[PDB]
Amino acid sequence: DSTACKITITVVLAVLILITVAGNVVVCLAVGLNRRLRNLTNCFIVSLAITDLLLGLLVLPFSAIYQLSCKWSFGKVFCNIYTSLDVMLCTASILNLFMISLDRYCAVMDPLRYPVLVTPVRVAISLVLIWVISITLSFLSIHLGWNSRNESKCKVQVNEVYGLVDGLVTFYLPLLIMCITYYRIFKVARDQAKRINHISSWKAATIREHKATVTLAAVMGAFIICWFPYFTAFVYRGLRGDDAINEVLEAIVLWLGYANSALNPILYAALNRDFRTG
Amino acid sequence: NNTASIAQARKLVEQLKMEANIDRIKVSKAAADLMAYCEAHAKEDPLLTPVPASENPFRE
Amino acid sequence: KTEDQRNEEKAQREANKKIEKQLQKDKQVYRATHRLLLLGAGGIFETKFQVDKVNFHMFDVGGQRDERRKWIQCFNDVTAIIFVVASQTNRLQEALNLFKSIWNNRWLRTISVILFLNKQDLLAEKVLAGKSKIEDYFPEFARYTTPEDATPEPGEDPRVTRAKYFIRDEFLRISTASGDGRHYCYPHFTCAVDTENIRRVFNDCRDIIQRMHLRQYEL
Amino acid sequence: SELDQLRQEAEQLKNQIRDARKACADATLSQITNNIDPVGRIQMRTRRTLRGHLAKIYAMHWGTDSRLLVSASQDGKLIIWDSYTTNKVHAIPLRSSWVMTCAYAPSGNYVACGGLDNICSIYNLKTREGNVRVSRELAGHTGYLSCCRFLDDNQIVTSSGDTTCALWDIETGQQTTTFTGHTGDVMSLSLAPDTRLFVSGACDASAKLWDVREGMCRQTFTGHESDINAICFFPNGNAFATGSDDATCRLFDLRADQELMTYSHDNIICGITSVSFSKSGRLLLAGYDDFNCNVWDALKADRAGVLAGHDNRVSCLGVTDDGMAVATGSWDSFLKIWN
Amino acid sequence: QVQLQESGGGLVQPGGSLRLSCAASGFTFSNYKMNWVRQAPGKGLEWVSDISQSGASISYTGSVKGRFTISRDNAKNTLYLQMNSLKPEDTAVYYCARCPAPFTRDCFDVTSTTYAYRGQGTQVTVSS
Ligand SMILES: NCCc1c[nH]cn1
Repeated sequence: DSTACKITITVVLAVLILITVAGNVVVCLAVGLNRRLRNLTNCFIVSLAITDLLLGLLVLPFSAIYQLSCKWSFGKVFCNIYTSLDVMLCTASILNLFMISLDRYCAVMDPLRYPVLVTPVRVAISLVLIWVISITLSFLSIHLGWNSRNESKCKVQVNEVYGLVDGLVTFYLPLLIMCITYYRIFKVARDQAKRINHISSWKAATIREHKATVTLAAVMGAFIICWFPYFTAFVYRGLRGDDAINEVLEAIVLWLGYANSALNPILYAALNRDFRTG
Repeated sequence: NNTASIAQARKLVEQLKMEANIDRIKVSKAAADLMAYCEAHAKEDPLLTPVPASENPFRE
Repeated sequence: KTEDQRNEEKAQREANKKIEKQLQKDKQVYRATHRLLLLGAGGIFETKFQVDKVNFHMFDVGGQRDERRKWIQCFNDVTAIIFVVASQTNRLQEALNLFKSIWNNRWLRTISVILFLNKQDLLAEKVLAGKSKIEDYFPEFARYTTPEDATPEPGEDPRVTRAKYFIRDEFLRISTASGDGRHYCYPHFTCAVDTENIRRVFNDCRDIIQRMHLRQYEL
Repeated sequence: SELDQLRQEAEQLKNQIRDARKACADATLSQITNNIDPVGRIQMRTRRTLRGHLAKIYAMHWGTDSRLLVSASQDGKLIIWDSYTTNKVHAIPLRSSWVMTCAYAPSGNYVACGGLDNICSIYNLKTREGNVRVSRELAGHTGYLSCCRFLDDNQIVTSSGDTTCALWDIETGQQTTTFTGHTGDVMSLSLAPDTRLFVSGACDASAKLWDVREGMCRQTFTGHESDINAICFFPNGNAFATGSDDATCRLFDLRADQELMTYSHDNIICGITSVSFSKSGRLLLAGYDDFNCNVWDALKADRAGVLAGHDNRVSCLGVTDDGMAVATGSWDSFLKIWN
Repeated sequence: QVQLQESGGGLVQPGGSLRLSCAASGFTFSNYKMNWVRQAPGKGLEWVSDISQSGASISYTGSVKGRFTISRDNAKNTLYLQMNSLKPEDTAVYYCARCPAPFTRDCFDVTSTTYAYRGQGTQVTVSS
């Protein structure tokens, strides 16, 4: 078809890889040259920092070619590993957001006993459980396949029983709790906005009461708007036959979820007042 | 107070005959002494002139 | 190089390992404790008291002289400063000037202050008997009206209750028109009756930490 | 009145001292020294970094072997390091968590400390049992302790914020001489190359020359506009250097009655709070409150280097006895040894 | 070498005005913030008024407000105080202070039993 239409994709695809590599490197370098940032309450961001650099430099460019190309052109053996890496990296990545979410709930609503509950002994046992479940659900499923048990294209597979458990133990259960925990933070920071403005009666309020609402909306909005349509379609494909969604939508839907990565460094490391430091 | 004024006067008069009895030394007489000390004890300070990187106990 | 020399390096490493083990043990008890300063003014005792899990550790400075420009820099890392506004000449103004110096200090510009206007026996009964307290010292007390949110519990001449809210606003004018929201002030009234004031300190240190976390997350 | 008569006499005595001191001033140190070739630019870099303190550090001291070292932090622990190879030899808990000074013994058997305690403690490093005990406690000052230095294995000099210095006897435990005359808190002291004279600066913008054998002030010096933080005798016994909290340093001459040179710049605004000398005596290292140190040239009064690498206020500074390394401390709890 | 000296004053009727002058030398007058401190006939020491480095910020105790004014002139190194309508309670010894550090906004020692940077006062009495 039109060469210009193919050029459209080439520029858009290239910049997305460029943004993903650039964002994760600068975060990693600032903490890598550890001045004073190094502390207990940053292992959750650093671990998340190097979980999309691998995504953006080991699995992302390969998927770019296949879209542009009309074939695979790498082999069956590589086809059996590529579809495994990109299920595993996403699983571990989407579970770092859950742990960061629970971290702030403990810091705000129980401040005095914070450095008696979150200890380096407990932090390590949490990351291990994150990668342990990621390996089991991705690598040791394709071989010993419940995946694709139901049934020249290499797209991951779903067989109506793997869809329900991957779609509940990865996205639907963490989203339900994450909405409950972030709700009480909004209701407790908003109370401490009328309190401050009522301290004085001969001055002007400088609170900007619509502040928690804007910040929380972006953090929760991106998570919902990027990883949600996918899993929905993922379950919908699994429950019915493999020929249910027109193959002009699944391609766009799949690329939506990866873009969430390129937004993680700005959201979780630029609105925090420890990395900016003026 | 009376004690403070008497005590202050006693120190000042003692310094006048004693502290200002050693002022015969002048900048030319005293300043020149500092140069003599620095010039003689010159090639013994590792901080001033760099020392070989072999005998330095802290490099390696 | 020699038999004794080999044991020398091994001996030092063993001793270092034992030292570093108990340093990690002491790091946890230092992190879990909150420190306070009892600046009661307007014998160097340190008392460790504990409410439930929370251990506190305050210091009282009673042996020094009246020149604080040098030893007040040692309390840079404390959680809060408890200033007891308690005992003729001007006594409210002398305490009023001391507050402003602490509030604007270069090394203490990130520390909150807890106010205890103690000596509740200081009242407006002296207005009509003997010498009045607020008579000539503050000429602006005449044209002042009580806030609409005043809540006299047992109540008394509104005159006493009206005078109470005049003093509170005087400290708030200094503490508001200043640097940004990195520290606040927590005024309170203590009728000099019992030790249920530990509760106020427990409930005020909880807001100090809570608002600190909401600032780095932009909330 | 009778009191007024005494005051008028003091003015006359002040003028005669000024006239004699002004009369002898014939030349300036700059004129004589403006023939010597300037030293080259000096650059250093850290060699050893020491970690293990939990809070800001307030004091340190080198031993008389250029290898061992002691430190004190606002946490309640003293740690003894080995400079050549990063190790710990001791770690002693303290009964009070607010200390302000520490010292070393010429022989290498005792260590002292002080603070808002107002009392000085001495610890016995060489015990046949193995542990570290407390030998004696010295009580009697009415203010916070600032400085203390060992003169003899049985004598030690201390200064406090009650505007008084003293000389103690370790055995008996009572003062043997008391010095009076400052009208402000004494902040630092330094011993002479021998053990017969020492100096002291206080918050009155003044310094004095004392005598252990007989208590009295031989010479009173004036110059700095504000309070004085640090002081250090020159390696000759005929001069010293001082640093005040108005962004200035000065070099007074003990041989005669007056000051010689000043070390000032317009850009610098913060305080000093740290001063020292090199072995030859032609290199002045002075700390500063803007998280950095400088290097000067005492015979030329021209800056010749910097020391960057501390991210919080510099508190202490020391130079090795033989002259091989420079140790620096700060409120970031990261002792760094430079070369 | 730091020294401060005050001049002016005398006996006045219960009503009128006076003026006070202080001369300073030694340090740099531009970089420091001054004060006016008064004693009492046997009643502690209390603060009266203070100015800033430039004639922009002022303050008053409150007991004497709308009657006293303070002015600074950084050309002859002189600090002034002009009075107005004094009462019988306005009789004491007046001093002049100076904050410990040059480039600061907070003073922790202007008033004390002993001050190293305060002059020797002058006596004024309002008799009848
Ligand atoms: N890379 C496809 C996204 C995904 C996650 N889990 C399963 N599929």
